[PDB]
Amino acid sequence: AEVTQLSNGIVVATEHNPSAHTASVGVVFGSGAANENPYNNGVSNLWKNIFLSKENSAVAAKEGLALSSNISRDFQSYIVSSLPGSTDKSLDFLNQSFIQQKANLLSSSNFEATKKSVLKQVQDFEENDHPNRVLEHLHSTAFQNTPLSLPTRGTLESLENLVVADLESFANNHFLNSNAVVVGTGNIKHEDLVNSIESKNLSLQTGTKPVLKKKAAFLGSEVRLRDDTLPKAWISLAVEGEPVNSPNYFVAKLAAQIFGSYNAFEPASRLQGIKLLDNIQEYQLCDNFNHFSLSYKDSGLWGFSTATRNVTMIDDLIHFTLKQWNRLTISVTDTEVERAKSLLKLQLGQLYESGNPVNDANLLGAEVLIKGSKLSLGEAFKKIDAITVKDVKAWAGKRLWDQDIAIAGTGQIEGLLDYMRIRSDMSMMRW
Amino acid sequence: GPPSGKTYMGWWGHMGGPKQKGITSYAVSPYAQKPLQGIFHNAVFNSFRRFKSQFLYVLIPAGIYWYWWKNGNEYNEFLYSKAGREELERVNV
Ligand SMILES: CCCCCCCCCCCCCCCCCC(=O)O[C@@H](COC(=O)CCCCCCCCCCCCCCC)COP(=O)(O)OC[C@H](O)CO
Repeated sequence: AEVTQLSNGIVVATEHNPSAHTASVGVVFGSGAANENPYNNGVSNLWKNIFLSKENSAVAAKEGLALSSNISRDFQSYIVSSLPGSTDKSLDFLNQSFIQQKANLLSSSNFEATKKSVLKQVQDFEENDHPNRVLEHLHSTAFQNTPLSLPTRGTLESLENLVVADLESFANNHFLNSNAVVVGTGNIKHEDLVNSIESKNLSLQTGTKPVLKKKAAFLGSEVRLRDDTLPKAWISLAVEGEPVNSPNYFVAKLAAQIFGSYNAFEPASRLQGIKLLDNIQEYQLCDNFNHFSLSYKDSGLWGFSTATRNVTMIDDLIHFTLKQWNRLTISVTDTEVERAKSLLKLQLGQLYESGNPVNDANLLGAEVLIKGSKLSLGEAFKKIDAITVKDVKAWAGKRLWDQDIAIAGTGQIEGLLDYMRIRSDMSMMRW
Repeated sequence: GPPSGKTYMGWWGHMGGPKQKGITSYAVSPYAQKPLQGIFHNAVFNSFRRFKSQFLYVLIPAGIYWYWWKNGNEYNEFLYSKAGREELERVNV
């Protein structure tokens, strides 16, 4: 169904859905990990863990309502799921937790307990999770000296530096009325439209969020977390992408979808696709493909992530993918364009209409904060049927033709060509 | 082709160097660098340092061999300038 929005400082947006029967309500803030100086990165995740530390007992014992949160770059949200008849008590808990009282939550001993838990979690992430660590390092090395490269969970020193002063400063400078939007995804229709606009339901700090000076940039770079003890090799690539609210977002998404994903050990994924899959199937080269188009408010990131075990032929693995990108930017067949259209329609329908209201609420908040109104499935399909081979060619001429790239790798990367033999394979052939 | 014999190095991926872990490198995409701005100053400072680290190794041997050649030549003028008539005898006998 269509969404309804209104705004008096606070914005109330609801996506009614009789199909589901788990009403949810939350608050999405427009400031995440992209609006914080590198002095102490780990503040947003610290707040998230604080919200996920002791109020869980309160919500479980008092009534029936489960709460969750997620912060990636600027979609800092605190969603509180519930039953259809318990939205009143859900908003009651939210009100009692985010305006008053706001002092007993920040107890000292609770703060050190949360700090220790977050330190353990970030250490575990650094030690174990390689596929996400390489992407985080790609983010760090793609936006050097800019509040868009610092990691979303911070560094060890950043967590251990500050205690309570900068946390409360962040709360006072980023938990405001200007960039706060409530969400009513679930099985509710109009009570959310009124309960948020109420005398008891107000947000503190009716001021303005501080504005940064240097917005964003992009410069090619390398990072080599070479840990040869690790068995496999994880590498990633990236090219300057496209931010949200641009009339090319779907074109970049389709360009990413054209090549698609691939898993070597899944027989179904081995028996489809495009020419590069056959080229890498002839001689075994890699195991995973993940063509991504990451989009944020300030800038974007369109690239490629993979993991391989045949450490000897990293150069061949990179060379084939770059040659296929060049083939895309020179000549595209219409059958692959049609199959990419169908696959993108399927994947976007799956993502935007999943059965879990939490993801739908997160997407609705991300759209409402920077758009003002959510774009429905039908309009997305209408705008994607107009994608043509000439449009894709023209778009790829500007973005994928002699543009800066950034590579992040770890594991056994001895055979990885440093920067010139990996960049000179774009416009140096018999064009 | 066929495997070789004993070697102290290999090819890319299996060169054979010591195992190491914990080193991070970087790069700044030399397109977006504007590489040289103080090339004359850099050359001046590098030449100054290189000359500073190698004072004697060039000045001393050349000086001593110039002195040796000078000694030989001056002995020659003591002999081979309208003077051999009274010293070639004692040289050769
Ligand atoms: C009787 C002669 C007939 C034609 C001879 C053809 C071969 C010409 C070269 C002769 C030897 C030169 C010595 C160096 C050759 C290797 C050059 C090289 O490696 O450079 C590039 C390769 O250069 C080439 O040779 C590519 C062109 C292939 C040409 C095939 C034969 C064409 C024959 C037509 C005539 C060519 C000669 C014209 C002379 C004016 C590397 O880039 P890449 O694309 O291989 O790297 C990709 C990497 O993995 C990352 O992506």
